[PDB]
Amino acid sequence: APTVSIFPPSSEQLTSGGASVVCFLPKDINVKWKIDGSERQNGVLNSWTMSSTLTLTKDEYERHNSYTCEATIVKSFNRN
Amino acid sequence: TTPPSVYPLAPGSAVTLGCLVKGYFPEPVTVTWNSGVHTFPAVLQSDLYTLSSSVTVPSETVTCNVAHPASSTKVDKKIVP
Repeated sequence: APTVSIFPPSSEQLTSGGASVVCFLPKDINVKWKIDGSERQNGVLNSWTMSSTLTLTKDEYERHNSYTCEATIVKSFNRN
Repeated sequence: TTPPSVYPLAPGSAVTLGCLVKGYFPEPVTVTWNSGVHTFPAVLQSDLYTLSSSVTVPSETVTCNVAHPASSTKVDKKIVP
């Protein structure tokens, strides 16, 4: 049972114009990203030792309210 | 060569912490927490490496210490609520 944790972009990064959302997660696992409920596939980069990172421009991040990390449990956060 | 930008990873006001190391080149990078945990392998995009590292444990303090030998650069980002 993986312990999932999701993180919003830091103010420091946002100041530079970028927006990365980080998610920390038997090896077999599948991570799904959701922005306001619908699946997002472009801009995702994964790493296994699991960690999933969704990078977007600040403008895009600012376009939505909810970011969800969905494993194979659901964890998320609303910008507002 | 390019030193990395280190970004704090704190929960979204709603315990695991972490740090995000974006756009450095080349490898490797050393990551420790308050010099005494999961450091994921880097990914290479656009000729820059990105990596992340978490730690499970505001009263007490936590600070990730990231070092990038190549550019003789250090960074120690405290994680704030």
